Amino acid sequence: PQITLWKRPLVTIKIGGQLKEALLDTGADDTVIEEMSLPGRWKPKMIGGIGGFMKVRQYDQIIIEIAGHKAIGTVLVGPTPVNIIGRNLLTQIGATLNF
Amino acid sequence: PQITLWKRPLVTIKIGGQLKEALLDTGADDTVIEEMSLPGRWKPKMIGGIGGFMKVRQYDQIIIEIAGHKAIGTVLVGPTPVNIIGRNLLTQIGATLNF
Ligand SMILES: CC(C)CN(C[C@@H](O)[C@H](Cc1ccccc1)NC(=O)O[C@H]1CCOC1)S(=O)(=O)c1ccc(N)cc1
Ligand SMILES: [Cl-]
Ligand SMILES: [Cl-]
Ligand SMILES: [Cl-]
Ligand code: NA
Repeated sequence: PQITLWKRPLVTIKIGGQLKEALLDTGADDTVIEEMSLPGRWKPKMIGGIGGFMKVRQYDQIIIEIAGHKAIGTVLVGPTPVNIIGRNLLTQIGATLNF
Repeated sequence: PQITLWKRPLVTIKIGGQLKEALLDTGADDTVIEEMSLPGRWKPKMIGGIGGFMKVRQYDQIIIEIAGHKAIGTVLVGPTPVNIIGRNLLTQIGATLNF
């Protein structure tokens, strides 16, 4: 698709068999999901945003579908205000910004 | 242009006579610039994201040139570590996210 930006660019994602809403965020280096169960071991990571830094759980090689496009990569889990799809997975679904 | 997302999507902007580097950010509702003076009236606002909230000054009807494209709208000013062009101005330059 071609998504305009008059409203938030919200899409459906599928992760761990569950459907969730997430924001396509070109200003986010990384993908961050609200609290949920994911398989495997996690690693620590600190990420920075508008309010400061915060700690998250880093899970690697997680299968995730984004607006129907399949991705497999790193998902951060933590107390984010909205689910965020960042550049690490936007590149995998072939997303570009155009003007 | 078409901008890929392997790297942060940074462009040059001109605001208040000043050249700055800014991130094209589909996850940001409004444009947020590092501390600088701007003309006219302002009112305070709180914006939220990763790490919590930041207090900003909201200036309306400000012109920015974004990669050569003029746009007018609200600009938030505060202690952001990165200048952010949000949806309110991305729409005006006809930016879309494509995949
Ligand atoms: C969290 C989203 C919903 C909203 N933010 C935009 C995001 O693109 C934000 C932009 C940013 C980059 C670097 C440092 C500081 C901020 N990146 C972000 O947090 O990257 C983290 C998440 C994972 O990867 C790393 S915002 O900055 O809070 C914000 C909120 C309101 C307005 N009006 C403007 C900006
Ligand atoms: Cl990844
Ligand atoms: Cl505006
Ligand atoms: Cl349009
Ligand atoms: Na004004």
